[PDB]
Amino acid sequence: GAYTYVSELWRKKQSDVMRFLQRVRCWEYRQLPSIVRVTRPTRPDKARRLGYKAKQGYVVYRVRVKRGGRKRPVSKGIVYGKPTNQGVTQLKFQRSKRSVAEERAGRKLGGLKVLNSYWINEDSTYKYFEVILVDQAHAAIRNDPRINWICNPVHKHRELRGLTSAGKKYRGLRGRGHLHHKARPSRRATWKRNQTLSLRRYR
Amino acid sequence: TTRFKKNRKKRGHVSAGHGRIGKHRKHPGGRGNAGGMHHHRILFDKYHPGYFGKVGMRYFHKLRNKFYCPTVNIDTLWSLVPQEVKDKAAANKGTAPLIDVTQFGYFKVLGKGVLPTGQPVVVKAKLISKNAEKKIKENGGAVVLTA
Amino acid sequence: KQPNTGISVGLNKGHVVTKKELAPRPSDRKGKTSKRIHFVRSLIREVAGFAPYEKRITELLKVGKDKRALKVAKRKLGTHKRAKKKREEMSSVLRKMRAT
Amino acid sequence: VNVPKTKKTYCKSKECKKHTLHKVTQYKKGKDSLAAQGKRRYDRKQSGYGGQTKPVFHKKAKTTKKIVLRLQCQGCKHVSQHPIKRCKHFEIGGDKKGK
RNA sequence: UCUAGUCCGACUUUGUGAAAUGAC
Ligand SMILES: [K+]
Ligand SMILES: [K+]
Ligand SMILES: [K+]
Ligand SMILES: [K+]
Ligand SMILES: [Mg+2]
Ligand SMILES: [Mg+2]
Ligand SMILES: [Mg+2]
Ligand SMILES: [Mg+2]
Ligand SMILES: [Mg+2]
Ligand SMILES: [Mg+2]
Ligand SMILES: [Mg+2]
Ligand SMILES: [Mg+2]
Ligand SMILES: [Zn+2]
Repeated sequence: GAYTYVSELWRKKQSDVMRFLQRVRCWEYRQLPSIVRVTRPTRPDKARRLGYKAKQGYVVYRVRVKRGGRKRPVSKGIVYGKPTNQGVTQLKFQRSKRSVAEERAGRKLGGLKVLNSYWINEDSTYKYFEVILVDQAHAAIRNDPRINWICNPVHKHRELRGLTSAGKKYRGLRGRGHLHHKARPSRRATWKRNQTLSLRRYR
Repeated sequence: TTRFKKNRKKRGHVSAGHGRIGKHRKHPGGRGNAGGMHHHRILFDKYHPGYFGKVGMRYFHKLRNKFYCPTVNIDTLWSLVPQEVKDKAAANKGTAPLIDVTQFGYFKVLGKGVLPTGQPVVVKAKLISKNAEKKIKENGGAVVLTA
Repeated sequence: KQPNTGISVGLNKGHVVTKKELAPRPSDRKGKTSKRIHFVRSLIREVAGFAPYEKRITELLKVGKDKRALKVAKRKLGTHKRAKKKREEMSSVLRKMRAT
Repeated sequence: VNVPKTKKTYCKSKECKKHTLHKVTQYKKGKDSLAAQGKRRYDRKQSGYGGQTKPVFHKKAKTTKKIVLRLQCQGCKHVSQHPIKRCKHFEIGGDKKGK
């Protein structure tokens, strides 16, 4: 049982050992393109607890995403509207950087299914994630009862519908009760249900 | 019912009952509750005193079940007893019926009205007013508390 | 936590009922780990060391600035509950370090 | 307007409920707290974009204020407030006329 | 009443040393 040592070591990100390793890796990633296939996960312990298995069909990609907020993509920063909507900067994207990394890999790798992803490194300008993807057409995957659920058509482009682990977070589904109740079954479904004017036959 | 609508009686009368001078315009006084303080001020003050302003303490996430406390008066207590049990009450004065108001969806017993003459009753309730207890005792009864 | 008095008001109010202890559950030992996990975490602490802000906390505890050490911990960790737990951890590390 | 330093007036305290000696001082509005609910709501409303979200009075007309006398009872050490009419010049304990 | 841009400071990117001075 060696994974606990690795996992606990990765909890000490500000230690000298990790600061050195992360510093060297961060330089290496900057020199390579924004989406790159990696021969094996950089964090095998973290990968396997998110569903990764060391078998044919599982692939890992490193995705680089730029950091910061979302400047409103409007020409010259001009908004035609009331002052409440005139803001241009200090606006934040409703989805997270982790979600963006999954979407970037998912769109590019149209022949694969996105399973999950995890943080691996960051600098002031870029944030780095590893995305776990599955070749749903590979026989080893289709014959595996624990993962072959992802071969079904309902699981097409999970990342683009906010159905991954990162997707559930930014939709407000990580949690229930009085603090998260408006997020189920979906935020827009809740709105439509509450706005419905029910006109019964006998009223 | 369209045939009883008075607009039908006004067919051929030009203004449809809304006048030639004033006419029927879209919203000549604003929509809904507009101008409650400015040009509908008299209406609000005359018919809705207290409308504007704030009073009392807020109560975040107030659940009404905590405050549930249905009440029953003394004058209505006898009506809860079944008719067959009323005859037994008048047939033996040594014992008294036990009226458990909680079994009839009541928590507190208030003291409006009077009890039947010469009929002691043992009242079982969560809460009771002092007048209700006094009237029960002076009639020969007793009060038992429950929860 | 006495039995209910049977009255609707006052202390220990409520319907009279025979209370019993809840049956033991596996989740009762939540927050407790095996001996191996403690062994693993202890070893990794030796290999990894302490973070820069933890070093700052222990330096303040050496000069006896306990109050300032807690304020630094709360600013870093965020909550008073975690801050005072962190300060005690640094004190324990220092307490058995000066004794060696 | 000149007001005497001391004044013998009625005291509402249950201890006194009678006329007692009072010390006269001028009331001054205290500092606005940041924790007051009205301030907490205003700061929330003002945050982000939208600019000024509340009216800002500009058409000042009054040239005076209603000065309030703070009367502290010497028996019970309690305070009562007594407004006076508008005046431009006000003092407490000034030299009396003639003297 | 606001805003793109722009100027300015902090944190971040951000590591390795030395000296002077100062604080605890
Ligand atoms: K617009
Ligand atoms: K608006
Ligand atoms: K009419
Ligand atoms: K605003
Ligand atoms: Mg392979
Ligand atoms: Mg519901
Ligand atoms: Mg006519
Ligand atoms: Mg007309
Ligand atoms: Mg009209
Ligand atoms: Mg109309
Ligand atoms: Mg805010
Ligand atoms: Mg702002
Ligand atoms: Zn007094």
